[PDB]
Amino acid sequence: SVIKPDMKIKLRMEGAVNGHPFAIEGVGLGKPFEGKQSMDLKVKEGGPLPFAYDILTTVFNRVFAKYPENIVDYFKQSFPEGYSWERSMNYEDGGICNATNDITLDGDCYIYEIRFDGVNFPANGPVMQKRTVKWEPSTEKLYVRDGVLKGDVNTALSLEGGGHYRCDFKTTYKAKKVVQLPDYHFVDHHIEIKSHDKDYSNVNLHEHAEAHS
Repeated sequence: SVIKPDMKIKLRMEGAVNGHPFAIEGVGLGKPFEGKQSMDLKVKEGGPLPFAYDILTTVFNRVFAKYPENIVDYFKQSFPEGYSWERSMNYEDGGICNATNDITLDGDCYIYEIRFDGVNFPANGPVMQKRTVKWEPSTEKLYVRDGVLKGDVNTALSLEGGGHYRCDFKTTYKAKKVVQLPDYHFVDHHIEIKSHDKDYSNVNLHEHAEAHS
């Protein structure tokens, strides 16, 4: 173990959605063994954001996830040197977002470098009209294909009058160090925005996650 029970987070995301650039910075902390984390986020450029903040939240580290005895923890074992991931997020109306995160460690602080690019969100859909309410709880499936750890999530956002908006994620995780193939498993997620100001310039975000099979 290189991993304390309390650990800090620092991050920067640069990105664009339908060609509008922005940048967000964040600081948080979590409990990697409990699978819990919370963070405060600040829009530094491009604010106030003209799209639903929820498209960002799953992009703002599977180190924060209660793994039992039973299963190889690929993420705790990647450190100190860390790991990166890539994700495409395909929404049901054709909106597509690509993101990457590079995760290093300095002391007890995880450092994230994030890029986030979304296109083809329609002007009258729920993202550009800010009609999303929250992501539902979800289950990620992790498995190995040709020597790389993958994770699929088929989930949906809840919409303001009732209704859901589907999104399928495909993530590829890449340790920078030979670590174990884990065996096929799941992680359950619950992400929530606990508070925010009026225009989402300031946001407080929480996640809790546990692995199982």
